[PDB]
Amino acid sequence: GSHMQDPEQLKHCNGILKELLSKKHAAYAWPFYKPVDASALGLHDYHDIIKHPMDLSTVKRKMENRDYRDAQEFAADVRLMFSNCYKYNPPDHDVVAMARKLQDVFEFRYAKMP
Amino acid sequence: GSHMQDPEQLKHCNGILKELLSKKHAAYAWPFYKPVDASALGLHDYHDIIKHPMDLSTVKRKMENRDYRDAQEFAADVRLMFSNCYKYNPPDHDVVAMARKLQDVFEFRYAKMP
Ligand SMILES: Cn1c(=O)c2[nH]cnc2n(C)c1=O
Ligand SMILES: Cn1c(=O)c2[nH]cnc2n(C)c1=O
Ligand SMILES: Cn1c(=O)c2[nH]cnc2n(C)c1=O
Ligand SMILES: Cn1c(=O)c2[nH]cnc2n(C)c1=O
Repeated sequence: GSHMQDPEQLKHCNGILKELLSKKHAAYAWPFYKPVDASALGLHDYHDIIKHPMDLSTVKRKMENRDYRDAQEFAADVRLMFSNCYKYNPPDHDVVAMARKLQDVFEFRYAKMP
Repeated sequence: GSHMQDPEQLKHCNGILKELLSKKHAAYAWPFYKPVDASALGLHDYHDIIKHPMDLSTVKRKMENRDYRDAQEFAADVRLMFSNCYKYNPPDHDVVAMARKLQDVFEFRYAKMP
């Protein structure tokens, strides 16, 4: 059920999303900008292992289209994106190191929800 | 709607929970074992800042009582527990360092969901 706080909480989510896409974090956010192109990257098992792909451009489209009804729905998609990275790649992969840094940005600001 | 995979996914969640409570992680998991006793700790603003407290003993009770209907519901509570820590405490607090380590244990194993 919609709560009167949902629009303002979704604005905070949109602010987080803008930050995740901003130049400040680009050195470690770039793998998450667009859907994994598994074939182009030679990751021919990606879609067998990752049944629910997610990336920031998809989160952005869903925000713009008002798909997310509350902050929790938005956060679940962002976390799914990171979990897919942790599931698919070995834990010492540089993309995992980047995911952990970007997820720290996300989690600490999401925790500051007004 | 319940899916036939939900019992086995909740068993994986229960395994994660058991690991989070195990001696292997006790050096950094202990702050999360029981509800924050705000008055006893002198944290007299805790319940003004944290509107939804969560801790591992509460997650355990909810698992034992079949409160969680799927893995996503379980994960949201575990993540709420960590987010409360990130919200309430300064980011250099030792309890935050412990939360980040325990959350890494959680996220990497949750990502290995069968
Ligand atoms: C360093 N780096 C890369 O190595 C890379 N590869 C693809 N986009 C990239 N971007 C945006 C980037 O900043
Ligand atoms: C998200 N992601 C991955 O998980 C990954 N694994 C290997 N290359 C990868 N690339 C380029 C990527 O963007
Ligand atoms: C080190 N340490 C502590 O400092 C502590 N304080 C309360 N429980 C505690 N436990 C279980 C612990 O291991
Ligand atoms: C979870 N948590 C906290 O967030 C915290 N902040 C200060 N002491 C704290 N303690 C003992 C604690 O258990």
